[PDB]
Amino acid sequence: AAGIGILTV
Amino acid sequence: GSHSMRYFFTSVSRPGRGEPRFIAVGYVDDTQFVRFDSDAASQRMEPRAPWIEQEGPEYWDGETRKVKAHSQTHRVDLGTLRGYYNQSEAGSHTVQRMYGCDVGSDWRFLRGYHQYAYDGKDYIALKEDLRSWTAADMAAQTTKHKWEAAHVAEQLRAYLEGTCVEWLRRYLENGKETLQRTDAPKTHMTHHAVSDHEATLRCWALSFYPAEITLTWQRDGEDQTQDTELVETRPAGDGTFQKWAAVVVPSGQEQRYTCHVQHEGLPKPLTLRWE
Amino acid sequence: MIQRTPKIQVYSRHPAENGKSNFLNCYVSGFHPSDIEVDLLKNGERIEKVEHSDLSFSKDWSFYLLYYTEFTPTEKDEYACRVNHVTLSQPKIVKWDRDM
Ligand code: NA
Repeated sequence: AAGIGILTV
Repeated sequence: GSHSMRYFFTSVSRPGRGEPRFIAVGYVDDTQFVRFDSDAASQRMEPRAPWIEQEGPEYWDGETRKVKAHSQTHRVDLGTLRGYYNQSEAGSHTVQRMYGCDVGSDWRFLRGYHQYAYDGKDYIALKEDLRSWTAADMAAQTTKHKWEAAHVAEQLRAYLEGTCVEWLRRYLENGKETLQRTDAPKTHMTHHAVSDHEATLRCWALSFYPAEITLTWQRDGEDQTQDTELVETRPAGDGTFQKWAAVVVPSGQEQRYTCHVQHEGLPKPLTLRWE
Repeated sequence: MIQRTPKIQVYSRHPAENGKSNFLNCYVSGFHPSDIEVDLLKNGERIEKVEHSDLSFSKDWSFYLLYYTEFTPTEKDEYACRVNHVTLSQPKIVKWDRDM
């Protein structure tokens, strides 16, 4: 399963 | 053997032709199992391996929400990165992100990774400790400051060391037939004259899994790496891989040349000979 | 900007035997950026029933794709893969050679 917590650069 | 789970995301801007193209794929080892394509009709994360199909509606809904969230973030990123590098709209640009976890033969965590590239070059990546960042240039320093202030690494670490490893184990168990197999290479060499005085010797490995393999030529025991043509390991389309290495040699000297094959499926490395 | 040339390989899934169904593959790897045109050709003509893998990339960020179709090899029929990409100044044709 994929991640969460992925923020913009 | 050892195992990995990795997710790969690519976003490509197409200015004046609408929204960026976004593609996500997920792999266990060298076996793909999910995809999402932003241009496709379904707008869903979709199965691409038989053993993931048994996952229930909550799984597919949840993975679809995640992948759409990643798509939206990368859409914003394409704009931000244009600003960071003072780029125009006259051209297309590419963001790539990959992350995941490695485990050893005992299925315990070895290492985790979370890397980002812009236009084919490293941009920012989590270091081995999963607590700090390597930023490749000055623009990526800006992103490092923002990600440090927002404590991004801690959330990623929790995933990579925990959640990632847990789902990898689940997939290894459910897909055991496919994923926990080793297919040893079927090997041979071919010989073809290119003239009356030289021949091509090509060493073949076929029908193997996983994709990791080493093929090398020796002349009297001496490696011939500068004289070897080694092609990229390639998929057969049936879940196995192929690869070849070739040398062009003076006719009559074939017996000096040996090909050497290493693969986790072999009980011992093989040496193939012309005598 | 970085540009990397596709490495193109054209080959069959199984050892080819005339009159036996098989798959013809064109694997393109090592390229950047991702925009690429790939066609399988039979006797110089574009094959219409061609599928491809989902866009993915390698540890060095370069992209790879597999294009494939079911086929039944014969003595006379010639197969190839035609690729265009920003790194190639014209489309590149690689012929299937079953005697490698
Ligand atoms: Na071109």
